[PDB]
Amino acid sequence: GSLTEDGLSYKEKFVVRSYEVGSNKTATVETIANLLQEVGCNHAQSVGFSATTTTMRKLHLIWVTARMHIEIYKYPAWGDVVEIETWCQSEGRIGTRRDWILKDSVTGEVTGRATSKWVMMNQDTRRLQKVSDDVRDEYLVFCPQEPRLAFPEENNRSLKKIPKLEDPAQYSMIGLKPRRADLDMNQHVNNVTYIGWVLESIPQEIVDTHELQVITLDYRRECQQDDVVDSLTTTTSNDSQFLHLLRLSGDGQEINRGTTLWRKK
Amino acid sequence: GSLTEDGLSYKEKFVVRSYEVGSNKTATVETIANLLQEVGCNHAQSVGFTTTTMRKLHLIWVTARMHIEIYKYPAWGDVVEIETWCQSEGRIGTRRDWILKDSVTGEVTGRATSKWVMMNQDTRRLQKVSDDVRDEYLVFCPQEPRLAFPEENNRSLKKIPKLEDPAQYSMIGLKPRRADLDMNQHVNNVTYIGWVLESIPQEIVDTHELQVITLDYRRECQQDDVVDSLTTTTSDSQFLHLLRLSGDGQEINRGTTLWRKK
Ligand SMILES: CCC(=O)N1CCC[C@@H](NS(C)(=O)=O)C1
Ligand SMILES: CCC(=O)N1CCC[C@@H](NS(C)(=O)=O)C1
Repeated sequence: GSLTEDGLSYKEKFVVRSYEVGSNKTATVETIANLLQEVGCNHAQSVGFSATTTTMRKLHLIWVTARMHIEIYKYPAWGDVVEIETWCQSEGRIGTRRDWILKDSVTGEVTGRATSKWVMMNQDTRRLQKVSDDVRDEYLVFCPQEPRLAFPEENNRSLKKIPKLEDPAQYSMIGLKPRRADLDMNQHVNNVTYIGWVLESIPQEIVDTHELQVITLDYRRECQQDDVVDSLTTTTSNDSQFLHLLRLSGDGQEINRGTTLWRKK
Repeated sequence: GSLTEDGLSYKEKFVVRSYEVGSNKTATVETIANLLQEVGCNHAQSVGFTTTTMRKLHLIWVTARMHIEIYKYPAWGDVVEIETWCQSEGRIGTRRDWILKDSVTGEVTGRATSKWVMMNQDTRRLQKVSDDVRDEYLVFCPQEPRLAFPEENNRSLKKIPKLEDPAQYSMIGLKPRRADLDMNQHVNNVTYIGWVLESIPQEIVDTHELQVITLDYRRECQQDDVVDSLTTTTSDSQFLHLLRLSGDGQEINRGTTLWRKK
């Protein structure tokens, strides 16, 4: 991979691997979400980040995900090359936004697209805070000045409010605990694992007869290595829509809430 | 990746990814085990293969044993070149070996070996392969032996005992998710390595590096099954492992790990 000519976005090509595909012999949405994380990490590395600045490291501040939104038109098959282009943009003092465009390396067509909202937070106290001016100036030079949105549409599904699932849930998957493969280099549960846990309560029949088109997922609380998650799903509907809820199997503390959209194969 | 000049082995280079490394910023043993599966898949695809003729008789190649020895784990961003090849183990089964190297220095940073047996996909009955099938794949194997672990009296061929109750350490209630399944909906052989290492104490992981792992495969775990992971120290640090069904206690896996101080 490498930064584009203007140095305001990053491109990388990925060959789809054998262990990365599902029952349809195409890449899973978790493989796609992993590739977005990977291309986003290399974009930060290419412009000197580790994605903390010198002021963020000084004040013990980190970037955390608040929302993830992914919309797939075609899942790359095993062996196919997929080119992902990523870039960042400031959302004022709310935080940053990172967008992605997935393309076919042979045809050049857009086969998917993603967007995510990141927030500023003290790494120790877990207290969210607004982006200060001194931090904002350190990264604004790596972002396009004119808006560049992957989801620009007047009424897009990436900005809608997600409601809280009411008990009893139509479907559920109970007793989900993360393993060392679910943790990252800093021992925190990878954001991709939550997508896998959300989709564990989707019935097998829906998976076997439908393809996942959209997934919007709001991140409320981080799950610890020693925590246990409960995954809840309810149908809210040609197409199939679902409401999702991840919560601690004990107290019932909410960690995630989301929505999925599926279409007939 | 591509087949070597003689077409009797396959080479492929992999760049280590951000989500593939552990706490020490080097690739995990499960990432390594995934890369071996990937390079082995592409070697079969490069010579047209899953296998041939045995498709009508309903026969599949299944793992009986996996043995991996790592000297250095590639860091995040480092390129690692893996060379794989197959060989006939008479009529007991087939064997696949791997050599992991540093793309910059060219030194061997790890090596693996595995024994594959052949069974009916439906009845799951282990059986030796016919001479008609033991000829269709020999043209893709070196005729003279080429072993990754040649040493007389080595770790890859030793008998693994069964762990006695009570186990020193355990991790219970381990269920596979859709990410743990492959294209055919079976739990991929790499997940068992992750489950085996779940009963290793966190202190051992934080203060040691995994040097060797020998794992014998006895029974496949279904999507709706629950696994119990058991571990006992048998001593560097050596361990005895046992995966079994949460209910009846049916053995699915048994193994041994060896760890060195960082
Ligand atoms: C290429 C890296 C970059 O421009 N940035 C911009 C500011 C946020 C960081 N990115 S993030 C955590 O994905 O929002 C670093
Ligand atoms: C390049 C492919 C190849 O040589 N073979 C030989 C027979 C066993 C198969 N390999 S396997 C399943 O990994 O044991 C396919």
